[PDB]
Amino acid sequence: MEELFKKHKIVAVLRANDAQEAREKALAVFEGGVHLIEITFTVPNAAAVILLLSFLKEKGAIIGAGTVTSEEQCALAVLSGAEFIVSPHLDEEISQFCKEKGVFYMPGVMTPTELVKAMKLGHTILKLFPGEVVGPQFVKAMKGPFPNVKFVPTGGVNLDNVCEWFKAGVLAVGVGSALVKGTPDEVREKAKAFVEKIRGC
Amino acid sequence: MEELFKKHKIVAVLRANDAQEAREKALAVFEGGVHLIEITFTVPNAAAVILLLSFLKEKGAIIGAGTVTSEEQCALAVLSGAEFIVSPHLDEEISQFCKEKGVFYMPGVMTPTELVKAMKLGHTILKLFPGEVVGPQFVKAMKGPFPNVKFVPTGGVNLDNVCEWFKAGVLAVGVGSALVKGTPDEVREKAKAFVEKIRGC
Amino acid sequence: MEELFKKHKIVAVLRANDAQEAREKALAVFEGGVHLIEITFTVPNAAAVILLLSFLKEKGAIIGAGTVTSEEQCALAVLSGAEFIVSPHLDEEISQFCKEKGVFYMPGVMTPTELVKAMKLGHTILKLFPGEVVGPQFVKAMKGPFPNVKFVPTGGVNLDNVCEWFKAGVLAVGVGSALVKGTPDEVREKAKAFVEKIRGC
Amino acid sequence: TDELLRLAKEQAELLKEIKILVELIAMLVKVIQKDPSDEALKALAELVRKLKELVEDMERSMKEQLYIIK
Amino acid sequence: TDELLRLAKEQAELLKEIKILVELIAMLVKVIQKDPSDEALKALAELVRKLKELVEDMERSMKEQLYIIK
Amino acid sequence: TDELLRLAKEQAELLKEIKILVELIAMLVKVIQKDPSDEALKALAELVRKLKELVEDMERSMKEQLYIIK
Amino acid sequence: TDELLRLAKEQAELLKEIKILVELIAMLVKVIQKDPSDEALKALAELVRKLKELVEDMERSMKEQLYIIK
Amino acid sequence: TDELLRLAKEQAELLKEIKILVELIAMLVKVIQKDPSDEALKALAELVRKLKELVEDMERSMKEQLYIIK
Amino acid sequence: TDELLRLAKEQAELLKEIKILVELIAMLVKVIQKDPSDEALKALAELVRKLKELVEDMERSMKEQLYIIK
Ligand code: NA
Ligand code: NA
Ligand code: NA
Repeated sequence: MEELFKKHKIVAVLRANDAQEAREKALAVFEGGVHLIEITFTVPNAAAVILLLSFLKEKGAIIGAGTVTSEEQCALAVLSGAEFIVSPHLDEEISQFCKEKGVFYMPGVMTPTELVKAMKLGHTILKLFPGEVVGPQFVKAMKGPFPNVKFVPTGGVNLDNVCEWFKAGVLAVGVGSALVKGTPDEVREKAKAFVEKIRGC
Repeated sequence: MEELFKKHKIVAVLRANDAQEAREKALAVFEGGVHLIEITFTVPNAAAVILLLSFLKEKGAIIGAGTVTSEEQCALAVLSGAEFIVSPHLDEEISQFCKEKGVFYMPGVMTPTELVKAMKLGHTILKLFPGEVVGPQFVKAMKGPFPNVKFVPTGGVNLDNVCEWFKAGVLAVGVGSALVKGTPDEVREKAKAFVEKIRGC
Repeated sequence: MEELFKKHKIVAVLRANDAQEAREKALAVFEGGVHLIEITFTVPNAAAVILLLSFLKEKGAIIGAGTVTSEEQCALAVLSGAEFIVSPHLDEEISQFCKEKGVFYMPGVMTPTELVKAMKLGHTILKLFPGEVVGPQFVKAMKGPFPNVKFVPTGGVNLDNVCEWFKAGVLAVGVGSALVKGTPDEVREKAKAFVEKIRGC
Repeated sequence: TDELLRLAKEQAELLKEIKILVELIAMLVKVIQKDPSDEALKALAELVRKLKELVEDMERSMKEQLYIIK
Repeated sequence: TDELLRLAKEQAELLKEIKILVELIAMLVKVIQKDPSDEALKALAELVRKLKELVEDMERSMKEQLYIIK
Repeated sequence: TDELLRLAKEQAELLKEIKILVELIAMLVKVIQKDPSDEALKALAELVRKLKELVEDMERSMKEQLYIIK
Repeated sequence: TDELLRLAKEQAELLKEIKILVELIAMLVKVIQKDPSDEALKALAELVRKLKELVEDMERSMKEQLYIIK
Repeated sequence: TDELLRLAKEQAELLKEIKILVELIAMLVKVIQKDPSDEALKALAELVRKLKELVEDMERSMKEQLYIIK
Repeated sequence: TDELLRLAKEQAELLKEIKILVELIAMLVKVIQKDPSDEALKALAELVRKLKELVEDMERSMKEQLYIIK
């Protein structure tokens, strides 16, 4: 919900070619200070990865499912034990059959028409994707007409431009290729770099 | 309407923290030479502000309502005497039910699909929001497939980049923070500067 | 038809103020080596041009219709002999009525929401319009969550930035004003230059 | 049976008008509480007069529908 | 039909209440015009809040009336 | 009454085809006016032949529907 | 229903008109092929225009007939 | 026949739950094939136990439907 | 109704098959927990694949039954 994003301020987006890389990198990301982790459903056997990370869930991590583009993928992800669902788009059925589940759903918008359609469905925290196409100026420009909406930008977030996103006023940032690429021990250092940089913006 | 935007070539979008500052700044903008003003429905008691600025209408001002995201807000704004309605998004029901009243509605688009939907709903003058995200490149690129559509850009219009927007071929520009912030006499000076610049280029 | 885009890798989007100029430039760009050509339905009497360009069809050209915003225009263009249909937007009715016709339809998207809506209708090759507003960063960002989608960017493709678009991983490029402006002998040289550079990098 | 739905639609129209006008009157009272003026009070008087006219119209329509249901 | 006439009864009661309240509001606005006061504006605000509640009651009763006719 | 309705469906299909083809013929005629050519005239003749065929199809369907309707 | 048979009669009239006009257009196209002329092309344009008008009339008649049947 | 449709709805609910759980079990089996582990087998046992419970619920609902349909 | 009860028979047969297969899968999982092996995991994979096929068959039959009862 609001407070986990507001407190941790960083979400790792896991892309992986297989499930063992995904599990090793989820562990390495959690060992750098990032307590919000997202397993995308482009990873093969991703609900299995979410199921077999409950020990981290007991240590303090929050695991969620990304790249959800179906109502059956949301059922599979909530069964496996995901605490939040994320989409790169907005879907009215994945949202109306998730409101009833009681699960946190964070859809993705790029234009203010999609923003208003998501607000009409009850969504106050939105995913800004792709964030490098629109930039922090989109977030600053949405302040006026839509003052209650919070954004989690995903796409093209680096160490150099992560302070600009928080100056613009985002809730958290979803970081991908700048965290989870490389060997599972380089990721452990990238996570620490990001976590300390975000606390010095 | 088409003729007023074509003639005056600048609309003052007005956001304020209370209603008295809104009325003061609307008066100052009208003194500066801007005859088209919009009161955003984000200013507290904005229909009251629209109602209490009727004295300017005899002087020659055109007053309208912005940030209208409901049909009840359109009703409330037409009651107090708004000449035109503006929206940061395209809403089909607002168009359906504002076409039956005969009120001028200017929706906001950002992509060609929203543009074609607005055209199918009957809209030839569109609002381009956020203008700073798409640039005058968007307006130049839309001339080919859609020659008849004219744009009013809103979002990051400055004294520097207004001549660019007018070379690209826009009817008018909606100027916000660059125009209406500061004390009510700096606002008058800014309005004078903007009118002089727009008539220069 | 995906094989033809993958083979020729360039589509000449042709806008003209006349039908004779359209036919002249279509022949001139076919002489330069461009086998894929599109006649925009903004050129006066465009179905007639598509019908009369069959002599080029027997030589190995592929002629199609662009800027289609209606189902009647799709019917007229398929009657006149068009091989493919293109739109700057996405329309569900045109798609579902062109699917039964067995004709190739390439809608245009700008946002991941429109992209997922087009994919749910079965479209795997999409047109990215306007390509100069989003850039090749949009394609690199879409790779991750949507690995099976190919883009044909249209808008602002020059000699300089075409290798950038191809490194980003586009299937083909649609070239307009950079290719078809000038006399019917400048167009031939421009087409030669484009084809040579595309096969170069 | 069709006059009945005609009067129901008439009443729904009138009630939407009345609710919008009450919203505007409330906003104008909040504005006057902070900056008092004579033009604001004249505008408030005009709004209250319109509200009285709307209430009378609603009351006529409701009595006609009550007669029809009788 | 008995449900329907009971709803008509409820609506007529609410409409008489609303008419009385609008009359009082008009009188208070005249009094404020001739002699301005702040407690008068607070009482006007209270009366407008009452009017909003009464309009809401009328509207949520008319939905039921229409649904039963529908 | 079902055969009648499918006959109406078929006639509507034919009518849309005829409307589209007449639009194409008008465009081609204007193009020929501006810059004449012989291949354009051959294409125009082919389109008119198609139009005659579609009109014959329409009439042989309308005779059946008039036979059934009585 | 005699409305429906009247609509069938009007459709038959329009279809005979369209058939005659298409035949004349075919003849004019052959004459233009054999010996081109510009006044012949202006007459062809006029014939195609009135053909468009007749097609529109047939369309607006068949819409009413389909309305009444379904 | 409505007490039949409420059961025909509860059964579709149960069947969708069963189809999701079977897909999860298949994925987990693939993951175990690639890299065998003990906690994975404990989780697989838990999932199979849940599947057995769901099948019993399905059969209870379908026997109730069979007793009503009789 | 014989359509309906034949579909009910189909569904009951399928449910017996599914329950037997789930019990065998549970037994094989326990055997793998005490002594793991690769042939055991390939047999488990094949059993889960057959279970998916059976669930799909059951789903079709149930949706056809629901279509008929509608
Ligand atoms: Na769900
Ligand atoms: Na309105
Ligand atoms: Na078509």
